[PDB]
Amino acid sequence: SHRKYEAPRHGSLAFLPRKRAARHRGRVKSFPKDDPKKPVHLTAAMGYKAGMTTIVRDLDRPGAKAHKKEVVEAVTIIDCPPMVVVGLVGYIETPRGLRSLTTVWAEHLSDEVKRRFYKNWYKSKKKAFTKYAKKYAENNGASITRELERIKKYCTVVRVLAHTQIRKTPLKQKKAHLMEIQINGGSVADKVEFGRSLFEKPVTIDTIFEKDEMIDVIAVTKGHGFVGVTARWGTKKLPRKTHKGLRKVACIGAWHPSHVQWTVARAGQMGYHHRTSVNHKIYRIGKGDDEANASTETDLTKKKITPMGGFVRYGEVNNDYVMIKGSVPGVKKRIMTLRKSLFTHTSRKALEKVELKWIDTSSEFGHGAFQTAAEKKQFMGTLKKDL
Amino acid sequence: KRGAPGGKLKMTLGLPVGAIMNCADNSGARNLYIIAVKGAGARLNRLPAGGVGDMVMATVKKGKPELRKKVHPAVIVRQAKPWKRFDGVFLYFEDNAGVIVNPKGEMKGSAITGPVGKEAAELWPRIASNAGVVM
Amino acid sequence: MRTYEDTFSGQRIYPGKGKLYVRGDSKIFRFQNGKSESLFLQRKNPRRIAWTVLYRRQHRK
RNA sequence: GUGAAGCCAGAGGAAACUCUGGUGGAGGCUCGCAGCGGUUCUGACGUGCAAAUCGAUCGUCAAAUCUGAGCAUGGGGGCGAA
RNA sequence: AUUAACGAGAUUCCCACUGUCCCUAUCUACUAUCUAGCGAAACCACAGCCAAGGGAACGGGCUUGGCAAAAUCAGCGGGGAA
RNA sequence: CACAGGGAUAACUGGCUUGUGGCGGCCAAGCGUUCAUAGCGACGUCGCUUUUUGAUCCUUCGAUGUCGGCUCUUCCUAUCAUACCGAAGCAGAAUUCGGUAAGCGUUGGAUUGUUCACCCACUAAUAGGGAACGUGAGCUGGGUUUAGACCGUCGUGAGACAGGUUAGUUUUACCCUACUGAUGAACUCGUCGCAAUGGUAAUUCAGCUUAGUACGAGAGGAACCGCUGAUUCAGAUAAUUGGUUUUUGCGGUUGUCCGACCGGGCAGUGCCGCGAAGCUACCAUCUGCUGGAUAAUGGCUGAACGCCUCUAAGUCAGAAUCCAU
Ligand SMILES: [K+]
Ligand SMILES: [K+]
Ligand SMILES: [K+]
Ligand SMILES: [K+]
Ligand SMILES: [K+]
Ligand SMILES: [K+]
Ligand SMILES: [K+]
Ligand SMILES: [K+]
Ligand SMILES: [K+]
Ligand SMILES: [K+]
Ligand SMILES: [K+]
Ligand SMILES: [K+]
Ligand SMILES: [K+]
Ligand SMILES: [K+]
Ligand SMILES: [K+]
Ligand SMILES: [K+]
Ligand SMILES: [K+]
Ligand SMILES: [K+]
Ligand SMILES: [K+]
Ligand SMILES: [K+]
Ligand SMILES: [K+]
Ligand SMILES: [K+]
Ligand SMILES: [K+]
Ligand SMILES: [K+]
Ligand SMILES: [K+]
Ligand SMILES: [K+]
Ligand SMILES: [K+]
Ligand SMILES: [K+]
Ligand SMILES: [K+]
Ligand SMILES: [K+]
Ligand SMILES: [K+]
Ligand SMILES: [K+]
Ligand SMILES: [K+]
Ligand SMILES: [K+]
Ligand SMILES: [Mg+2]
Ligand SMILES: [Mg+2]
Ligand SMILES: [Mg+2]
Ligand SMILES: [Mg+2]
Ligand SMILES: [Mg+2]
Ligand SMILES: [Mg+2]
Ligand SMILES: [Mg+2]
Ligand SMILES: [Mg+2]
Ligand SMILES: [Mg+2]
Ligand SMILES: [Mg+2]
Ligand SMILES: [Mg+2]
Ligand SMILES: [Mg+2]
Ligand SMILES: [Mg+2]
Ligand SMILES: [Mg+2]
Ligand SMILES: [Mg+2]
Ligand SMILES: [Mg+2]
Ligand SMILES: [Mg+2]
Ligand SMILES: [Mg+2]
Ligand SMILES: [Mg+2]
Ligand SMILES: [Mg+2]
Ligand SMILES: [Mg+2]
Ligand SMILES: [Mg+2]
Ligand SMILES: [Mg+2]
Ligand SMILES: [Mg+2]
Ligand SMILES: [Mg+2]
Ligand SMILES: [Mg+2]
Ligand SMILES: [Mg+2]
Ligand SMILES: [Mg+2]
Ligand SMILES: [Mg+2]
Ligand SMILES: [Mg+2]
Ligand SMILES: [Mg+2]
Ligand SMILES: [Mg+2]
Ligand SMILES: [Mg+2]
Ligand SMILES: [Mg+2]
Ligand SMILES: [Mg+2]
Ligand SMILES: [Mg+2]
Ligand SMILES: [Mg+2]
Ligand SMILES: [Mg+2]
Repeated sequence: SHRKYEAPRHGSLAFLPRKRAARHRGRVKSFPKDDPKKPVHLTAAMGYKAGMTTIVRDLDRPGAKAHKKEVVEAVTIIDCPPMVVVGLVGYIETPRGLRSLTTVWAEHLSDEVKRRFYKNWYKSKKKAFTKYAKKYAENNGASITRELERIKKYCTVVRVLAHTQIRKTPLKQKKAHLMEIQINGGSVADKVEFGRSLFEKPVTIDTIFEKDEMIDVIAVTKGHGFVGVTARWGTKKLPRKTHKGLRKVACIGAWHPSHVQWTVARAGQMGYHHRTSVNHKIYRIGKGDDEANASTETDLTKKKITPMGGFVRYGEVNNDYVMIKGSVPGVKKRIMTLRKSLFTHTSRKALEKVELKWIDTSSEFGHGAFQTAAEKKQFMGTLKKDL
Repeated sequence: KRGAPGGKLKMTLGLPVGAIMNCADNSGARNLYIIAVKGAGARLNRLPAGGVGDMVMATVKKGKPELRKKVHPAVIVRQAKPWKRFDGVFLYFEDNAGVIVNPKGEMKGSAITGPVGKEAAELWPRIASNAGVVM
Repeated sequence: MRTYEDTFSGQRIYPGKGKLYVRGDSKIFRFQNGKSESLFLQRKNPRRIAWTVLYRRQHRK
């Protein structure tokens, strides 16, 4: 007979296989569609997650209740040292999908990248690209220019190979991360010319993104272990006097379908899934050589973005950084992937220009009360330590 | 039309059905006992609940015998559950209290004892006139 | 954007921190953390708590 | 813990008698430890430590209370506050 | 027919109280879990992926289709008309 | 209370039937101010369904756990609400009849063991059903239905009552499959990619303006675009607020022990105040896209049928539907 009262199902079937992700680094499954009438440009970058903080600004939204008043919002900080371009790839269209036919590298590669191709680097002979490099010194590199001409003639999608400089962060890891970044722009000949001219050169994040732009963040979520149904799916707890456990589901299916079905909630692994969160607005792109990259027009204090005592379980942000409104998936120290938007925005909430007024820099290791070390000393006075 | 304020912003709700709050006007009632909330949706096993500034159906349990055994509309004016606004400040009062109104929104009494929250004053102009210290 | 001062201990308050309390007689109190609020509600005297501003300025320290 | 008869002293009234303060230590009286018992969790365990046990919460506790040894009643018979 | 006192006897309301509930979160010890040593029992025609059909009128095996790739670990309570 | 048996024979599911229950049609006397058919349908008559109850006795008596609630998933359409439409005895507002449509929802409580029912209140709405009358090695045990006990009626009596009442033990998974997750032999070891197939997600309301306007003698009284919020659902996150305390971190304090002070042990964490880190809450914060082909319906050109006709050849628009991103 029918269920006595109505209620929606617990959870969504769209994120259905609740398994661990295949790869630790996030994966870009689609790129924005190309327009040949625009100048050549990149479409993605990568960085590392530092933490969160608080800001204050005044809203601009006619008709709203908080119009022309101050608001408090939470933000996220991403540490983004520049990337180095190493090579490019070409793709062609087939009745079975896209496939790659060539890839051409640069002459010199750093030890950061070469560690990626090894699992015991400390005792190897480190010969990863030794024979490939000699192709540049033979016949004026005719074999290198032959492959470039092939891409100009047959390929219709061009992507670049780039890696992070992980030695500029406080992380203990020495092995860099590598990915492919598509080039959207004018012509296939233009894409190859632009891509090759960037060989073994650094690229800064301010040349890719800008302020007041909506972007997407791709990463793997925080991991929990083996988890029961109550927390994994959100089912009602059973009464207090239930024998043999009360954190379960009471009925896992009717009689005659005669199998446990795929739509019932059961205990298993939770967390560490691949996710793609969209529509995050960029508030600030700060430079690493600026000594006042956390100061505004109405707040003239000379200070940087790092809180007093440093970010917890992370070091200090000594490089360029991007400030994003809200939250993103992933724990601290984890590699983030930033991608341009696939959507069109006309909402008057995504077209707003943001001007900041104050940025919190107090300690997050406790109930911090001062913004700078000088201010704390001025308030307290003189201590026995100062002699 | 059904009486529930238009344009109210999201806030923490501290008073579910079955709670008794104080009466804060001179109508003769002492306490109010909540039986419904004027905007609640539908969900299995979820009690309706309200906060500062929204209409409620209630009965009086102590007061003049002319007001007992009846159902009156009412508006909540202060609550003891902390909550925040868009300026990021968490605030809370010392007790829970409300006043008696009619479906159109006019107050039955004429005076209010104690402070009231800003949400109640902004949404119901009649309560604003009789209020003293606001927030 | 402005700062406030803790009513019980005098510590500085920046936006978003602490809480605001409105008592039954329409008096407003502000606190910076949970240590101040708990001692106030226990009805301690700030002039006998050695780390408060009131205690320090009274003893001339 | 409570405080029955009997006994001492003082006060009131014409008498018959009445009031107050002590002393005394009765009751199949009462709170509660050991023993004796077994209300609930319809708790633990339920191929158990255990063919009836374990834990917390409970009933009675100076008398129709608890208990050892010796002796008597034997199957259509015994014994039974049933 | 009434009835003071008494009751681990059945029932209705009130004050206080609380995670019984809105709505669920967190901590500690012993397990489970992995290892060394030691080491049983219940049960068992043969076995073990489905949809429909007909059939002793609800098939694991038959007929027509869907399909179908070694050896394995932690849980689970739909079926085996267990 | 006992034994030998019986599915040759009742009490539950399943199977054939459909009287009875439920639902849908045909004709046209009549109602409807005139006017059979806007909305209805007397006398008659044809069907459908298996969520009622009967009729039968095919399977099970060397046993298939017998009411109701709680929890959870999916399916049907005979559509309560939501999308887009046709009709009126449709001026506007409110209503009534009909089509495509099951994508998305369909509640908080007082009394009763209840299924069923009846009230109070919110809401866009508080539709009807199946899955062994779904679901006891998932719970519960209030009822019914063993043994103790009381009452009424009945019986000389032992005892009876689909009459009332009170107390009454809910066992086992370590095997196979199914399901949720996790490793892995064979073709050298790695880095970067493609995408067959499988899954799929959003939902409803309010305020301002249009506007006291259209319509209407008056009383009354809309809608499209535009702006800002909120309900139910989903995926994350911990700057801030709150909860948690073996940080046994600092402080206070009782009993006892180390002769006193200092510094400590024990009372399975002696007890109390504050308490970082980690976990965590619509008790906190962030985020949720647009292409194609169509159904109902309204049209274009246009014969059959020298006129007419959305259709027969050809063709336009088009829904919360369908297939993709
Ligand atoms: K059911
Ligand atoms: K901070
Ligand atoms: K409701
Ligand atoms: K005595
Ligand atoms: K005792
Ligand atoms: K005998
Ligand atoms: K008794
Ligand atoms: K086990
Ligand atoms: K072992
Ligand atoms: K069959
Ligand atoms: K055969
Ligand atoms: K038999
Ligand atoms: K037979
Ligand atoms: K019939
Ligand atoms: K039937
Ligand atoms: K039947
Ligand atoms: K039968
Ligand atoms: K039988
Ligand atoms: K119920
Ligand atoms: K059955
Ligand atoms: K049942
Ligand atoms: K009974
Ligand atoms: K009993
Ligand atoms: K099993
Ligand atoms: K599909
Ligand atoms: K999709
Ligand atoms: K959550
Ligand atoms: K934290
Ligand atoms: K904490
Ligand atoms: K503690
Ligand atoms: K201790
Ligand atoms: K939340
Ligand atoms: K048509
Ligand atoms: K079309
Ligand atoms: Mg239903
Ligand atoms: Mg039990
Ligand atoms: Mg912190
Ligand atoms: Mg319920
Ligand atoms: Mg006694
Ligand atoms: Mg006693
Ligand atoms: Mg038990
Ligand atoms: Mg067991
Ligand atoms: Mg089958
Ligand atoms: Mg059949
Ligand atoms: Mg079989
Ligand atoms: Mg076959
Ligand atoms: Mg089990
Ligand atoms: Mg089973
Ligand atoms: Mg037999
Ligand atoms: Mg038979
Ligand atoms: Mg009939
Ligand atoms: Mg007529
Ligand atoms: Mg008829
Ligand atoms: Mg059998
Ligand atoms: Mg069975
Ligand atoms: Mg059996
Ligand atoms: Mg239909
Ligand atoms: Mg309809
Ligand atoms: Mg209830
Ligand atoms: Mg049936
Ligand atoms: Mg059943
Ligand atoms: Mg079962
Ligand atoms: Mg019973
Ligand atoms: Mg009996
Ligand atoms: Mg008897
Ligand atoms: Mg008689
Ligand atoms: Mg059982
Ligand atoms: Mg697909
Ligand atoms: Mg006019
Ligand atoms: Mg805290
Ligand atoms: Mg001591
Ligand atoms: Mg024509």
